[PDB]
Amino acid sequence: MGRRRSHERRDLPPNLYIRNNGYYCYRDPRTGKEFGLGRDRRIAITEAIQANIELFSGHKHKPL
DNA sequence: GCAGTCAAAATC
DNA sequence: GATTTTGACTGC
Repeated sequence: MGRRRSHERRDLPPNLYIRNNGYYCYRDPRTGKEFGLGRDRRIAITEAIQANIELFSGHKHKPL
């Protein structure tokens, strides 16, 4: 794709990126657009991580 | 200089 | 069309 991995995304969860103004944002998988989360790193990241838990509700596939 | 959203490019 | 992460843009 255009951007696979970045330095800021190294500390961010999936569906969450940081802008140039130090503001984080959550991208929706329905359209790819997003909204401002928070200017804190552990805050915006923690928020996107929770949503990822629900988004990951489906994963168990007969693991061993 | 913050606050909040959509486009850019490249892939499958 | 989907995705994935960064860039640009507007308003005060």
